[PDB]
Amino acid sequence: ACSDTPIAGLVELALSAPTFQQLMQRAGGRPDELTLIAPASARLLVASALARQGPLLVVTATGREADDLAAELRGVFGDAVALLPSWETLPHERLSPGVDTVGTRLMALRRLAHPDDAQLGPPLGVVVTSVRSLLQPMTPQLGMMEPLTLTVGDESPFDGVVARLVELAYTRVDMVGRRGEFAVRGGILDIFAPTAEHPVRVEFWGDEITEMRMFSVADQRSIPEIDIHTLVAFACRELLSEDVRARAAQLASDMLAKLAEGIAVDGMEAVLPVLDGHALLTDQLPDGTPVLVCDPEKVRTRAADLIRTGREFLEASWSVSGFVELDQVRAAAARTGHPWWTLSQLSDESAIELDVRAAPSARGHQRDIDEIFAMLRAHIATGGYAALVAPGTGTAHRVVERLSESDTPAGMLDPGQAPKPGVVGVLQGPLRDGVIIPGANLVVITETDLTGSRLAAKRRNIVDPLALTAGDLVVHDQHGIGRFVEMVERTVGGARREYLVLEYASTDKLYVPMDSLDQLSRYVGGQAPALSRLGGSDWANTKTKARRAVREIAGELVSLYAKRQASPGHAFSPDTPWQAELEDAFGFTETVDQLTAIEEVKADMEKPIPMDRVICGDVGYGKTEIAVRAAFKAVQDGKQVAVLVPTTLLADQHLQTFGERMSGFPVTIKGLSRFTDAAESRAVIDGLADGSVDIVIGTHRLLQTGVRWKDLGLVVVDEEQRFGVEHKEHIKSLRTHVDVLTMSATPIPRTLEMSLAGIREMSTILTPPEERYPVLTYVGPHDDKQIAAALRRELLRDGQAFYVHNRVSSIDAAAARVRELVPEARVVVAHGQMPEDLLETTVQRFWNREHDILVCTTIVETGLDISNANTLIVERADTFGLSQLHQLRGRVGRSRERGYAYFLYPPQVPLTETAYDRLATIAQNNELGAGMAVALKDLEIRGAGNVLGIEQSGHVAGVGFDLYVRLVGEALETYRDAYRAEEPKDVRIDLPVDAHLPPDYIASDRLRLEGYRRLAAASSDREVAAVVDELTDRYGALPEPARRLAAVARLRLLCRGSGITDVTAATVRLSPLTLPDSAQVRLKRMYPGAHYRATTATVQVPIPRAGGLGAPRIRDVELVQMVADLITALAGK
Repeated sequence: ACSDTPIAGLVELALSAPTFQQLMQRAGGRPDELTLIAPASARLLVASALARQGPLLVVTATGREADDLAAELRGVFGDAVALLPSWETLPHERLSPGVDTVGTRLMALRRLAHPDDAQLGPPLGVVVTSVRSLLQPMTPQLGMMEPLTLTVGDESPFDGVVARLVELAYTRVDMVGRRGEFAVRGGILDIFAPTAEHPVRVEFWGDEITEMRMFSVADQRSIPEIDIHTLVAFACRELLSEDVRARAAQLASDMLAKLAEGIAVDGMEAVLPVLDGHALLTDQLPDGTPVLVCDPEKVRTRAADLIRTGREFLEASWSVSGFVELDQVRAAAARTGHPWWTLSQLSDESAIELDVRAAPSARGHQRDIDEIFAMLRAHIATGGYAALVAPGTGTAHRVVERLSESDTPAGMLDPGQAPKPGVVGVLQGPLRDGVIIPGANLVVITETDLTGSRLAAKRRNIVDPLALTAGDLVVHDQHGIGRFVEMVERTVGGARREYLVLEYASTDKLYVPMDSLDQLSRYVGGQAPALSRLGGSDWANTKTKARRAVREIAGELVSLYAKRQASPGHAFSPDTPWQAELEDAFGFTETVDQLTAIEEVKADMEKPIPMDRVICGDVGYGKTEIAVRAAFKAVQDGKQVAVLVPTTLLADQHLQTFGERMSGFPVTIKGLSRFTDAAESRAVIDGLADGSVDIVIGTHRLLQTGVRWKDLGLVVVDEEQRFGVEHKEHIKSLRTHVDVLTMSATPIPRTLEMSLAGIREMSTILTPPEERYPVLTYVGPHDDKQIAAALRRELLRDGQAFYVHNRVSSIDAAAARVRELVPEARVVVAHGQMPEDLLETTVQRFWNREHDILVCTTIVETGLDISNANTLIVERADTFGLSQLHQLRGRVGRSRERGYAYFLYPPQVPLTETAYDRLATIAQNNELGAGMAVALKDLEIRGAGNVLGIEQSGHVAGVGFDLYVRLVGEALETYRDAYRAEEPKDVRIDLPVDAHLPPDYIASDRLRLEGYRRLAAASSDREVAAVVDELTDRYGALPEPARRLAAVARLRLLCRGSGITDVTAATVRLSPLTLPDSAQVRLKRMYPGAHYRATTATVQVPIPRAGGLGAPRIRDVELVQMVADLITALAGK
């Protein structure tokens, strides 16, 4: 059928087998009891047998066991089956669960009560969830809870719409950062529904909606690709009318107290039982629908585990139950008209055994696959039906190439059709493990049955709100270092003019206007105060003695461009036909903003010129995956590659990632780490020479002397910063003759990416925020239960955890202190003072699941990417700068597994409220906003710095980082334009005009400075008239006070384009721009009253009065276009 149900063709065939027919026949009368004993590898069509007959809810053991099944049902039943997301936090945990998890659940519950009302989607047929939602004492008023539907033609009032948003647990913010937020512009509304991949911008005209259009949180700009006209945004919590406020104060203290008030606080979810009506899920299911149960011996145990965690968390909350029993919840199934069906793979003669059996499973060794391809190569001979299922179309086509290579007929199938009678009609599908049904002579083998073991990047165009906290420190170009105090307004003459005040050392104040924000930036160099430059004539010396200092970095960085352009090299052939068969192992839809990272890195390879490209990203994987795509093209042209890493752990992480991905393609991928014994070295090195090792991945061992590649074609270096000094040069002597591919994690500002775009082509990738699942942050006193009670949670799903402790004198002692809390777990110490041999050993055990908890220091937590350690705990978070935390919890929640983060402070020693501003900031609007974003802007130190040369600590403290990397930029631009075979000064304008960003247009302060900056830095009207295209997209049509602000901006450009410094005034006078008698008299008829001086020009001009005798003045608008005309007339335009 429709391509969205690809696997339905294969399943409808298997279901035709009689073993399901009777199973469908027996489960056709809705028997109040049932018992089936079939292999667990076939949970999908067991439901797909009961599903279309009886619309049912299925229960999986874990959440992952629900998702893997929920896709196996969506692939056949399209969107008729919806996943019911299990929760994340325990009912009495102080962490509100994920907003997406809440809404995605609310969406499901309203589909139940209104399946025929397809206001959002088709009627639900099947539901999937773990037990943890089945035991949820849900307040039943959800399917009867109305969301806030909107439509373009609506008449909904402004202040009423927000009044329901704020009632639906929506957090007002400056700018929309995450799901569950919203902001109000002037008559324009920005909200973020939790069930959408993108937020929206519903535009109002009084009480009539003018427009609805999504927008990308990255740059907060809209997108025109998809136009929508209606929205549905369920609440973010499972509870807050005026009814419960009384039920809060009448009964942690501030929580219910603020709950009684209009102050919603985190952790409200722990007050659901107090605020009856324990309507279980069977009391929310539609009338007369059964419940399928998988692995009872698991869910039973799983039920107990969820139960004990409850009391384990309640008694943890008593530091200043949970789910109902399974049998009682079961007692309502046959009490509310709901059968109870059992599934199990354990042998049984009492129940109904199904004739379906398991399927083979090869792990890596192709020899076993020959014993599987032959099984395919024989069952089809007896007219048998068979088709290999795979997740990726590119891989599915490889199977056709791989089966025919093994002397076996094959062929890709149309999505939604059964396998052909005789051929292997390979079909893309999300099935996990193969299954064989003799009831139709049918055999299906998923690609996982060979791998045994089983998400893209994005480009950059972002914003920068000038968050300036009082007492901060900034660099002013023409003046020098400063100390920031406050943002002053001044209504002098009816017209506003906002300013910024800076404090100096001594002629002590300085109001920087809004036409000079491009000349300000933070200070990062000294990491400590320096001489606050006084307004005088010594700071300029510090500048002039710095421009000369950049020559070494000027000549060197521009030299590599000369050498690379001189030395030609192998231009790689275009994309091998095999390329678009590895790149499509995932059924996901590619993003035309992730392609541009490869086509950038590809075309650079495709030139005869070598490649000098750099990737600076935080994702860790999405850029790592880019390597395998490039390294695949290279060896396809017959040119072995080399991959460099600074940690032997990284050599193994990548090698497994490479091997798993490059499994099924003939490319040798041997590796060279420290723990690869020398008996394996001599096989690698020699294998490198004879052209057998197609791909080598190794530590600094690959740099030492006695190595040689047979015409190495591609070098990939990962996180150059960790590499040693003398190793950092042996790669500098390597970028000249081979297409190196540098990749780092230091975040680079958007200056370098364009400041040096001809020299070193750098690129910055970042996982788009609307696609990252945030980490549930907690901030509380240092309790020895809440830690341990949290530890066992992550430990339940066989995950690990980071327990950081900086002060190296206690970490050894504070290590065992953990074990007394959790002795059942495994803990290890790790820090920088550990020698080389011990550290990469202790860490390598960690990645191989020989341990459960890592007592690391702030360093080792960073630079360690673990696909399972989704739990962070931080003792004494009061001693940590705001930035490090953002790096710290970045390591948790990278994969699909949602991650937590526990920040702790001493028990009864009250922390400074300044530090309270720290730990509150990390709790509220974390990923971006006012506070934390100001930190990662200061992250330009390593970003702008360590990406090029290093921090010359003596030549920065006094100029600051931002001014350093900005200085070599034009210094390189001087060297760029130099070989071909001083810019004008600043202009000051003071006109009686209303040119300001009014607060009623831009409510916030920082969001107002960016527009002031983003417009005062534009270099051409094309750029000036461009920010307007952004402002109306974000805040609405420019009011007349702003149109003048745009007007004077162009007037500056025309003035600068004509050599003008001061245009001052009823006597409009301009700069010393001199005039010849040719035009010096041309002004007569043009403007009579004026006059001019040949030496000190200062062209004086009178103001025009319209009308007759009443003597007004020409309107503000009519003025600027006049001044923008006489300038054009003088020079001639």
